[PDB]
Amino acid sequence: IVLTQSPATLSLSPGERATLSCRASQSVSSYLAWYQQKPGQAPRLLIYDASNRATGIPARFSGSGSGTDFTLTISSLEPEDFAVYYCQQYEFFGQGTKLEIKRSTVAPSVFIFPPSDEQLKSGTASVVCLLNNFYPREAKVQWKVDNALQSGNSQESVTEQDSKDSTYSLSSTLTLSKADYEKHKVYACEVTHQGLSSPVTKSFNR
Amino acid sequence: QVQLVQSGAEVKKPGASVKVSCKASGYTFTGYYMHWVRQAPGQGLEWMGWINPNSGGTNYAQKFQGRVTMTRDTSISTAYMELSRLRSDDTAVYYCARGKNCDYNWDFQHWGQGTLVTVSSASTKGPSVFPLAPSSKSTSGGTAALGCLVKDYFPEPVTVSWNSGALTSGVHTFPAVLQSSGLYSLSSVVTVPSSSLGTQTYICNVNHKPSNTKVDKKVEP
Repeated sequence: IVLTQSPATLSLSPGERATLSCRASQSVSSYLAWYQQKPGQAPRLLIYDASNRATGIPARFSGSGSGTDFTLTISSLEPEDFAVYYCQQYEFFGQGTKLEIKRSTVAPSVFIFPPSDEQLKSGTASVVCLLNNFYPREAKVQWKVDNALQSGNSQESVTEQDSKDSTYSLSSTLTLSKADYEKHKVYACEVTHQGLSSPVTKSFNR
Repeated sequence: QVQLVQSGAEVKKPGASVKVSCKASGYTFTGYYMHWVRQAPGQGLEWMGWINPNSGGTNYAQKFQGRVTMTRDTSISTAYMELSRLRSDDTAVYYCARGKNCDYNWDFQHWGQGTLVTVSSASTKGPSVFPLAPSSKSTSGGTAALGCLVKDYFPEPVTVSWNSGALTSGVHTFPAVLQSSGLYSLSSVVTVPSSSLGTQTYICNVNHKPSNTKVDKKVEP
């Protein structure tokens, strides 16, 4: 049995209706569970036997379907409803649908931090670029050193969608040795995001 | 109320074996199967097998046959999962779970809190904590950003607070990234009014329990 969930990612406004699909390849059964998982938590059972609401689950959650196709519906999205959703039949789970809150576009506030004297004393230089409170999630950060594009010497991380304002934040770290760091002058992060008319460059002179 | 309480986080070298326990309460232990499901970081759910505590009978997922062993001790209402010949891709959160109903037992209404098992050849190491000082390059409007870089620790997790938890608004602590060194690194930032940079003190508090490491770093302009 292979469980195919659709869509991979679903982005909707609160108050709106969500419909998630689960297709079960070799199933002639009417059993299906759905689960909600929030960041840092165990999955929480929502629906069982395709259409019964589990313990403590609100009326806006409903399920239907049987055999090969199933659906999970959320009647009017509350902001607490936004999470990763999995379906399951017997031992098999679907890959997960990420349900995120859709909101108005917000451009990133961009900040850049040179390496600390203390790290420099230890022989290493990490430069950090912060993209604070933006939406949508899609954002491209590029590191330029004396106008030269860097690759494979940076790592990035993104926060979960904020439960208050539904924005994201991103942290990107470019790491060099102290010796390499001092061979160059201008350190820059170039940010591309749909909220920005043109790419924004924040930079500093070592 | 049903409770499933699992043992604590573990760290293992490739080739080692790990054993995790799950203690059940609030119901008849022998009346339901216990399942084990794991979730690798950033990924989905995988069933590993079940055990029938009434008999000791088990059913393991095909991929774990010959590697996994499930047992139970009825007298302390506890189920165990042992996984041997570990590899780095066994790094995951392992959960015990109990089905809601009996004739079809796969609706997991009850889950343990999860046990993180990190599989790696790295050794435990406290983080270095470096200030991310606020300046004109970290200022927009009358708002500035500052933070901490918590670098080169193993294993996960670390906790980061600001002013001992007195400062929460505007704080973002980022998910750790696993570096090519086999060590983790993360940053925690906070935005504050730029006028307050001269009067309010900002300290980042980094706690890394696996190495009993606690570190307070003052972040100044």
